[PDB]
Amino acid sequence: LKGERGGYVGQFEQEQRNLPNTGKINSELFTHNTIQDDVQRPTSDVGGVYSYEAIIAGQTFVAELRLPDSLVKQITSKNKNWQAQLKA
RNA sequence: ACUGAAACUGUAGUAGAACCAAUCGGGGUCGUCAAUA
Repeated sequence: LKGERGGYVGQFEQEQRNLPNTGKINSELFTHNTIQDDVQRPTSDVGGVYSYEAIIAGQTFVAELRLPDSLVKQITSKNKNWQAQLKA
């Protein structure tokens, strides 16, 4: 055998009878340059080219904000529709 | 127990060189056609 080393597994109940669904995150490499302004082309003095891997568009992620009841009281006493402010 | 910032995938480079839209041809000239009685 070899160990599993990454990716994300979905939900799994004590009698799932199936392997859990596996989510994969699509990522792409983007490549950029810096232009040395007097020669108007990349040069070693400006570092030339650099790359970023990025999580591409269209991916959907779930976070959770956890708050104690005392803060949720505090918020709700000031805005009853406060979870609507979390749309951004 | 707190998102790094900032950075043009740009710079130089003639889709071009060679290649016949061409070769041959008198604006010419004679007997055919029909089948019977």
